[PDB]
Amino acid sequence: DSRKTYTLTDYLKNTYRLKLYSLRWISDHEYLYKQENNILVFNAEYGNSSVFLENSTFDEFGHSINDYSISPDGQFILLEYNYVKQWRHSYTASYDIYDLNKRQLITEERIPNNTQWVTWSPVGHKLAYVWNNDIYVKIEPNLPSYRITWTGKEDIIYNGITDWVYEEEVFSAYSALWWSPNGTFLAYAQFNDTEVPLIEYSFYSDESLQYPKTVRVPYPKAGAVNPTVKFFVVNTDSLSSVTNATSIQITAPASMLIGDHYLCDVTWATQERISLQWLRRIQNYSVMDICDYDESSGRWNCLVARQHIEMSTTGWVGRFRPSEPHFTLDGNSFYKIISNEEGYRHICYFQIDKKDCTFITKGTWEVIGIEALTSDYLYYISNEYKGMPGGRNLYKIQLSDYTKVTCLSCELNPERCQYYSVSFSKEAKYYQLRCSGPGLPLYTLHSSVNDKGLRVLEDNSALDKMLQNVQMPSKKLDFIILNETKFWYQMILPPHFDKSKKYPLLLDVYAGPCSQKADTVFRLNWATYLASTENIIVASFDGRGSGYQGDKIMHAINRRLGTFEVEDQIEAARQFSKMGFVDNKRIAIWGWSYGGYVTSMVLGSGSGVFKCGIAVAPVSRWEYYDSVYTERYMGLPTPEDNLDHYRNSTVMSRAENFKQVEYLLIHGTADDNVHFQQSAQISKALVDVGVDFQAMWYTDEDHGIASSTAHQHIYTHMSHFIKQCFSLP
Amino acid sequence: DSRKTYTLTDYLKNTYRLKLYSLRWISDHEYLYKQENNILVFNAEYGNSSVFLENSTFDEFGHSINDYSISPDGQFILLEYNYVKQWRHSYTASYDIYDLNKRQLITEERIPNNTQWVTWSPVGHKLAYVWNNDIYVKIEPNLPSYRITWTGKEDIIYNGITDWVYEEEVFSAYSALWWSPNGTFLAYAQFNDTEVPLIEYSFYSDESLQYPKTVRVPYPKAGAVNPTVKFFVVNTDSLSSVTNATSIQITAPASMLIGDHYLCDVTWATQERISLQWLRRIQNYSVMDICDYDESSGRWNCLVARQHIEMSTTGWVGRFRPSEPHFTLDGNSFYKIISNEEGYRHICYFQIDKKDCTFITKGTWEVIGIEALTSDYLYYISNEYKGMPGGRNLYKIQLSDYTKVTCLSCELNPERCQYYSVSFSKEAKYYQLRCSGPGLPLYTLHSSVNDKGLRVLEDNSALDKMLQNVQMPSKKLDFIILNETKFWYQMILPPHFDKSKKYPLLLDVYAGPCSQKADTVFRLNWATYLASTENIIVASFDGRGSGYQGDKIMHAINRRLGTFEVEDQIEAARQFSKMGFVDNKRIAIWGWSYGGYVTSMVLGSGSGVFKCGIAVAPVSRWEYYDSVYTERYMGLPTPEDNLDHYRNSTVMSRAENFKQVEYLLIHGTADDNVHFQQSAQISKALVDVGVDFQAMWYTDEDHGIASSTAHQHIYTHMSHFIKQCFSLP
Ligand SMILES: O=C([C@@H]1C[C@H](N2CCN(c3cc(C(F)(F)F)nc4ccccc34)CC2)CN1)N1CCSC1
Ligand SMILES: O=C([C@@H]1C[C@H](N2CCN(c3cc(C(F)(F)F)nc4ccccc34)CC2)CN1)N1CCSC1
Ligand SMILES: *[C@@H]1O[C@H](CO)[C@@H](O[C@@H]2O[C@H](CO)[C@@H](O)[C@H](O)[C@H]2NC(C)=O)[C@H](O)[C@H]1NC(C)=O
Ligand SMILES: *[C@@H]1O[C@H](CO)[C@@H](O[C@@H]2O[C@H](CO)[C@@H](O)[C@H](O)[C@H]2NC(C)=O)[C@H](O)[C@H]1NC(C)=O
Ligand SMILES: *[C@@H]1O[C@H](CO)[C@@H](O[C@@H]2O[C@H](CO)[C@@H](O)[C@H](O)[C@H]2NC(C)=O)[C@H](O)[C@H]1NC(C)=O
Ligand SMILES: *[C@@H]1O[C@H](CO)[C@@H](O[C@@H]2O[C@H](CO)[C@@H](O)[C@H](O)[C@H]2NC(C)=O)[C@H](O)[C@H]1NC(C)=O
Ligand SMILES: *[C@@H]1O[C@H](CO)[C@@H](O[C@@H]2O[C@H](CO)[C@@H](O)[C@H](O)[C@H]2NC(C)=O)[C@H](O)[C@H]1NC(C)=O
Ligand SMILES: *[C@@H]1O[C@H](CO)[C@@H](O)[C@H](O)[C@H]1NC(C)=O
Ligand SMILES: *[C@@H]1O[C@H](CO)[C@@H](O)[C@H](O)[C@H]1NC(C)=O
Ligand SMILES: *[C@@H]1O[C@H](CO)[C@@H](O)[C@H](O)[C@H]1NC(C)=O
Ligand SMILES: *[C@@H]1O[C@H](CO)[C@@H](O)[C@H](O)[C@H]1NC(C)=O
Ligand SMILES: *[C@@H]1O[C@H](CO)[C@@H](O)[C@H](O)[C@H]1NC(C)=O
Ligand SMILES: *[C@@H]1O[C@H](CO)[C@@H](O)[C@H](O)[C@H]1NC(C)=O
Ligand SMILES: *[C@@H]1O[C@H](CO)[C@@H](O)[C@H](O)[C@H]1NC(C)=O
Repeated sequence: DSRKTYTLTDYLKNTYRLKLYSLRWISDHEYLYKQENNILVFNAEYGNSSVFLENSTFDEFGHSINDYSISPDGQFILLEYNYVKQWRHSYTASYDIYDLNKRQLITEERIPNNTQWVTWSPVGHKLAYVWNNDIYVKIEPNLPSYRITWTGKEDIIYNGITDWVYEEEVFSAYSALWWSPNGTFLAYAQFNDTEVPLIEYSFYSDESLQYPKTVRVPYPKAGAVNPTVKFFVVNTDSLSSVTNATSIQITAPASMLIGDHYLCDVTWATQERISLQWLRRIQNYSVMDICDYDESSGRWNCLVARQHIEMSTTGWVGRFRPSEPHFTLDGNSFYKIISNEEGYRHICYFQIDKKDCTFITKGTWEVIGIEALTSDYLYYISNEYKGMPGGRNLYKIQLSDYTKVTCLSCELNPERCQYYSVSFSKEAKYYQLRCSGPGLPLYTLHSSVNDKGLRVLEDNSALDKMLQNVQMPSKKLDFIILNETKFWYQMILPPHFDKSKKYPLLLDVYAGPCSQKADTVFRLNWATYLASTENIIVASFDGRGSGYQGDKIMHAINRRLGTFEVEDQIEAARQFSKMGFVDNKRIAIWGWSYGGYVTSMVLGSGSGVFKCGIAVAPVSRWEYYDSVYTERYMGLPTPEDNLDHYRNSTVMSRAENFKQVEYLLIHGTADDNVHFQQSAQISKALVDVGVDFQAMWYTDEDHGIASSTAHQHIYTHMSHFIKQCFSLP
Repeated sequence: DSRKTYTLTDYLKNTYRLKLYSLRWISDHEYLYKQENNILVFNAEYGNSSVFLENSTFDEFGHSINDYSISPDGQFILLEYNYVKQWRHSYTASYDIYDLNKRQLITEERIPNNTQWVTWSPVGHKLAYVWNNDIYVKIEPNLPSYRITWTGKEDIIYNGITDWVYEEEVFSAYSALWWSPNGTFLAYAQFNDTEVPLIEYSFYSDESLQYPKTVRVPYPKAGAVNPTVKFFVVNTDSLSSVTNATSIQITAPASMLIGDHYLCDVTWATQERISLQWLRRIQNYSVMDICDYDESSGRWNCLVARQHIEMSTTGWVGRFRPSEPHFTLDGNSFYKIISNEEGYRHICYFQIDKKDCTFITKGTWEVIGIEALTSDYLYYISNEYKGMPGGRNLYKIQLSDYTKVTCLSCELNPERCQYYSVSFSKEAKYYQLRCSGPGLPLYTLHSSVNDKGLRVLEDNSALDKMLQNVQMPSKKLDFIILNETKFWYQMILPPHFDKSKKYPLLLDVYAGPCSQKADTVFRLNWATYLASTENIIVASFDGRGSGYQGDKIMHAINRRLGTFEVEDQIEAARQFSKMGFVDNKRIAIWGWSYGGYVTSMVLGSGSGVFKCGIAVAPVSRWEYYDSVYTERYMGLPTPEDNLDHYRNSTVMSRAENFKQVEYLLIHGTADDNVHFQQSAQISKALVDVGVDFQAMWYTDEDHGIASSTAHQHIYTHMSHFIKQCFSLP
């Protein structure tokens, strides 16, 4: 073979680019798609298009447009510019509204600058936005706003938006407002961070900044004071009739009010029925209320006969939180993924006023998500196919006959496609399938009426051609047996892989609770280069604590982070040695985030298995990480709860053992998530026992170390480190 | 040669210690010397001693005693404990006073905890101390203290102590209190930092600290708002229990009050005469006031006819600040080191009420300091001897006949001893000479009347014996000529140095204004180990900007930091690389603090001379460093003054040029002096141009990186880096 390899520069410079097909459904029949900067509208049934918005229309706008969104009625477009990222989901921007009829910009009563969130109503063209921590509503795009809240206060009171921990850990979103289905009501949460302690760290900014700024963020670490929450619903139809429309509070159940709790789900069921899920700070007890608008009293009442309890004896509730309900049209019943009697997550069907649900799926595999629901069918994604927990397929279950389950994606191309997600049109008339591996991504359109393939949207044939002329690595996905249990692993294997030879191995680690690092996804990444160019086998293993394989495995680390998931990585590397193609003198380990923690714990174990390793932005001590995530698995760091294990599971306590390995420690100085503190404490502990190691800080980079320059820099630095570690002198 | 070399562990574990002889003169005849925790009193004439304080007298004290301070009359001893370090000189402590005649601790009216500064009066046993930024006086150690100031406010108003910049850059002391010679009056300064911006940075503390704390220090960077100053004198003999003490203000001269200024010297001339020097923020103009107490008015009057102006056309005033005056017994005249018409610093004799002074010394060499003054002789240290700038000897000049200058140390032992300092007894009847190289330190005692060498106090005989068992490096001190100017260098040369072999060379740099890195001092340091064990030549060079050779050289970098001192290091290395015994493929550079700046500027020069280098806590951009030091050399960073050169002299602008060198960048995260910011901006600039480098932060270490464990870790890591840089294929 004399083809070039996939090199570091190929990775860093995006030589071989995966083609996507990102569409946005605007109705049951049409979607928007961007072609040469034009936004086209496509007819799903026939595949024909027209130009929805010419790439030239905003040449003289005066700013770069970061994103857009069309009002559901297609009458207006929201233009987003001046994008300034905040945390993982949050950002601020400027907004203009463009009238698609008059084909003109709206110049009056503009959405203000530094707006924190904006959303169209689900029908028509009402807008709700949050600015300086208060909610505002515009019935019409050109008319004055109605103020909804007056309590907003920077870093203290948040109306309609989440604080740091709710954004990161509870909602995975910045917005905390929820329009009712036809847009009459606006529901929202209000967060109060008054007594939440602040994390503080320096931000250096451009070199022109003479004094560094101190960034200050309300952030509860494990066992600290949490934000408190309240929930309100306002009738937006009353706004133009009343001076100051009342926000009606819906209070949490008595079973939540006894202690610290969270609001963890808000889902509208009908025009006049809302469901809310609450979670106790000890995250093994959750309560769903189902609340009806009382038209005579103007209030929202939650009948206790409609209250649903969800609890767990072996772990926490949900994968990362209680699952969302999917209501039938009439709002009298719902489906929900919950853990069955054998510990497998399956769809349960509830009547809103009956406490026992009926499971509609079962087996030793799990439902991943419910994707659409029509009067006749529920569509869901699972890992059932071929008993492969790292595969994903779309299924269709007949609501009038649960024995009728059709796999819609399994057989479409079984060699190329074992991992699917899906995007349904507005009332599920059409669906886009996204195949993401093990072959090249493939995007296809389908009609729900007959489940017929309409067309291939994107097959990545250009890329397939380019890759022919490259010595690509291959991927092996398989399992090993420990204590009568299957544990899955993957290997990125060098091209021309020869089982008779001995290769250096890099164990690529995440291993957090419900993680999955062994799967059928096609990836072009650093491991691609390491296998292709450096002849390194890059392996990953899903041990105890990993997800999508039932609660027995997932909850094995309950209250005991930093134990089995760490040991099982070491055991995996031993098993890979036994396999006879691994150079036992050249086994390395690396990971980012939770993976940095595990890497560090492994390097500090004294196992003798690993020559060297790299931790990027690691957790080092559970008391340093946020409350919601940490306590879910660890409970509270108090003498009476779990303090002893909090104190027993730190990186720092294993400092002496790092004498036996080569360690590289890396962290961004402006990481708001895993604070630089965490690595600062590892380095100090290594200094204190006289261990030499390598270190790199990334000025002003956060948890993603994702700026273009820092990304290239970190992977270049890590490559040098691995090459040196593995070099035969 | 089977002798051991001087190893890294030898340096790190202090295997070979220099013996000292630290004495404290208590009168014209006697000194105190700490010996095995016992404090002995010695008679200078005979060399006999008695015990003044047994090592066991405080066996039952309950605390480890940091330090001792015996009152001038020998009646009391101040006991210092609970020492908590603050900045370079500042710290807080607790104090008890032990009555030497009652043989008991004083338990009534104790000095409070967290006392910031304490000092005995110069005669007797009064005390002045600062606590919570206010001054208190105790007339007797068991009596209630009088409160002198009431305006003390943390981080804002400082009475009798310095703020950060005055401590670091003006006074080199935390103390801002000055007793009159017999203790009648107590003069003090008051600093007001109201509008001085704060540097803020994180401190991580022990692992147990859940949230890092933010340190906030009022610290004026270049061009920022400076602290303001006021000066006061209080009569301590007329204090009342009933009414508040009255402090008399002495205001600065009009030529100072017109703009920003500093108080830079306070020196009592007589019991009733005090001199003050003030310096403009533009530090090329200073003025001395000489002020007399008016018994009639109780006021202090500074006659204009007694005002002395000192300015510079080529640079700033004084070496690091205007020099201190040395008054005669009657206070009617004084001697002061000032730059003469050739730019050489010599002793000038002033009459208090005449503008012209008379130079009493002259020549192409410099007086370093005035050490003692009697009616017949002034005693000073200079580098006159053998025309060697890096040598120091003690001289005396006959005040009746300036042609009569006698060297008192030059010929004592010219081979061993070329660098002296001196300590005189109260009326200059005796002196202790401290020889510090080129041979082993030698401490001797002398009587002034006929300059007899009375006795050897400490000759390091023991260490000499040990060192003969070790392959010690030698030192060459010599010069090169640049533009017909002599510039001095030193080389630490490996044992068995062979001029025909080729050695790698490490250039050890400081190169700050008035620095001197080429001298005759004997050192046991990191360089000793590099030469002795690793066979590396360690060179240092004193180029333009360096000290003790006149203003032509010293002021060559005026308004132009990061130019000629940087170029001259490159030029010296260039010249060294053309010597037969130097391997031009293995020349490295390193420096700390100002030396780290210069190392970085050199590595970023694109000279091609250096393979690698290490910068420890470097300055990177002059706008980040403090006002008093920076502006002394650079003026103000405004377009009207010197901003263009502030902007041209940064490390960050040279980032691209690092592509051809190996660089190690190191910095303590709690550096209050050269902020971590400075290195954070270097790393970000290197990342931005895609340059790979090595880095190390030191959690919670300051500018000295001097904790036992951090000191060992840094030197270990640097040694690995150099060894790797110098390893041959
Ligand atoms: O940053 C963090 C944590 C992780 C935590 N993540 C964990 C992964 N997580 C989730 C991942 C995925 C996947 F993958 F299926 F799509 N799906 C989710 C679906 C619903 C909710 C959460 C999901 C989203 C939130 C947020 N902060 N650290 C935790 C310890 S080390 C640093
Ligand atoms: O830390 C600093 C600066 C240096 C500055 N130093 C410079 C050296 N300096 C001085 C050194 C010496 C020597 F030599 F005779 F002993 N003697 C002095 C006699 C009187 C006053 C100052 C002196 C004491 C003050 C304090 N902060 N940086 C400057 C730029 S990089 C970091
Ligand atoms: C809309 O009604 C709210 C609710 O009463 C008003 O907010 C209150 O204002 C008073 C006085 O300023 C405060 O003491 C209360 O604490 C506020 N309550 C809340 C929930 O914010 C608000 O001012 C009204 N807006 C207008 C324009 O009248
Ligand atoms: C959206 O749903 C809301 C809530 O049901 C509707 O508002 C109600 O409309 C009915 C008319 O059939 C009235 O009986 C009630 O007085 C209304 N209730 C409230 C709270 O306003 C609303 O009409 C629906 N909107 C649209 C556009 O269909
Ligand atoms: C320390 O300095 C500040 C000025 O920096 C003084 O505060 C000023 O005092 C004047 C007169 O009383 C006021 O009119 C100003 O408003 C103050 N200025 C600022 C910026 O606050 C303060 O009095 C000084 N303190 C002492 C003890 O001298
Ligand atoms: C220290 O010197 C001061 C200042 O000269 C002395 O105080 C003066 O002493 C004279 C002579 O007795 C008095 O007449 C003056 O009125 C005093 N002046 C002031 C301002 O107090 C003081 O006595 C001396 N102290 C010692 C211990 O010698
Ligand atoms: C102190 O230094 C400043 C700055 O170099 C000198 O001010 C300069 O003086 C002349 C005019 O007399 C011009 O070259 C510049 O316009 C001035 N520069 C600035 C920045 O103002 C000043 O003369 C020096 N003082 C002394 C006594 O030498
Ligand atoms: C697609 O084709 C049909 C004609 O058969 C037409 O009615 C429809 O408007 C077209 N859609 C677009 C988006 O061009
Ligand atoms: C705009 O659209 C046309 C295709 O109709 C294309 O030629 C052009 O590249 C697009 N982008 C521009 C002009 O920036
Ligand atoms: C937020 O909580 C604090 C209690 O710590 C309370 O004083 C304050 O009024 C609350 N503000 C609200 C709910 O707007
Ligand atoms: C929730 O967790 C705590 C700690 O494990 C436990 O004491 C409590 O009983 C748990 N609840 C359930 C339902 O198991
Ligand atoms: C030293 O000896 C003399 C007598 O020769 C005596 O007066 C003096 O006190 C002694 N000094 C000390 C400090 O022991
Ligand atoms: C200093 O602290 C100790 C311990 O708290 C206390 O007992 C003592 O009285 C304090 N000293 C003074 C002078 O206040
Ligand atoms: C002295 O001055 C301070 C404030 O300036 C005052 O509080 C105190 O009472 C005064 N004491 C006397 C005795 O006048």
